[PDB]
Amino acid sequence: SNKLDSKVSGNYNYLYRLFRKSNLKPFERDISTEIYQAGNKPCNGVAG
Amino acid sequence: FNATRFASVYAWNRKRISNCVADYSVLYNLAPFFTFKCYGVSPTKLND
Repeated sequence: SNKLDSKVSGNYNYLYRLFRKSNLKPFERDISTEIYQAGNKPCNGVAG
Repeated sequence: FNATRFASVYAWNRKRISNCVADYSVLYNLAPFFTFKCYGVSPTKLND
């Protein structure tokens, strides 16, 4: 899809997920964007 | 991470580490300004 999905500055319309609580059952859709806390602290913050 | 004197940019000090357990847990305890932005691996994974 180089001919149809190419842009000089790079398209940001395409995203993917890297972190979540656990794996996915077959044919499961996840749309949630809630923050993912990892170490110990409660986060609940936009970044950090 | 607690060495008294660092090295010049052109003569960076390199240390090889092997034959240990790697407790990345005690790395995230400093007064802010802590830029941690990796590549090629999940921050989480690192520990497995």
